[PDB]
Amino acid sequence: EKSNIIRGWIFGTTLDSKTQSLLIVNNATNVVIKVCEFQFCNDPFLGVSEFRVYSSANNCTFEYVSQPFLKNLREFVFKNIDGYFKIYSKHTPINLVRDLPQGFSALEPLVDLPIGINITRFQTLL
Amino acid sequence: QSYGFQPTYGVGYQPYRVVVLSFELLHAPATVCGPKKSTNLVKNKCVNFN
Ligand SMILES: *[C@@H]1O[C@H](CO)[C@@H](O[C@@H]2O[C@H](CO)[C@@H](O)[C@H](O)[C@H]2NC(C)=O)[C@H](O)[C@H]1NC(C)=O
Ligand SMILES: *[C@@H]1O[C@H](CO)[C@@H](O)[C@H](O)[C@H]1NC(C)=O
Ligand SMILES: *[C@@H]1O[C@H](CO)[C@@H](O)[C@H](O)[C@H]1NC(C)=O
Repeated sequence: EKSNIIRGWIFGTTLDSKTQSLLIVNNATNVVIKVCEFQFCNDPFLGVSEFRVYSSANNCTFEYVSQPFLKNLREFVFKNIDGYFKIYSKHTPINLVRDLPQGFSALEPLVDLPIGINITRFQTLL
Repeated sequence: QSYGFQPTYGVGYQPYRVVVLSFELLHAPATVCGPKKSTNLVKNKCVNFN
């Protein structure tokens, strides 16, 4: 985390107006999970104003809102099982500063979304 | 061509709004359902729970 500058994802099979594409974004209020299809750009920087991740949403099925995802490790597991998308999570402080430390902490599930779109690739937004 | 609706037409020539509902029973992660029963609670008695 350090200075954050994170939060956002873009899943899906392709990235050009074909099939659908989750956008699990965070803005300190709502982790809105929109399965609406957009057209994307190279380096969309937003917040602080300028919102240009997207161009248009055409036809979509799902929507959602919840609470946000809260020298520390932010750690997730993204899994897809027969039309159910699951996102486990954990956020733990550490004292070591080099790499992933030696220890043990299980991940406690957060959500479960019935979508039904098969996914192949993803990339992270800032 | 335009319908012309007036208060005095009889029964067969009055507006009769229609709403058609179509359901899909295909194989997918179905999400829409109906309401559920919430019968009361008992304790210390041999019962069948669901
Ligand atoms: C964080 O982003 C979400 C997603 O845009 C915002 O949620 C919207 O909130 C407004 C305010 O009532 C609603 O009218 C919209 O329907 C919501 N959804 C969308 C997609 O716009 C949320 O307001 C943002 N948080 C802050 C603090 O601005
Ligand atoms: C969305 O998908 C449907 C599925 O066939 C398609 O007919 C429609 O043109 C698409 N776009 C919109 C805006 O509905
Ligand atoms: C997703 O599934 C459909 C139908 O099963 C298939 O046509 C499509 O190629 C799949 N997407 C992949 C494999 O990325």
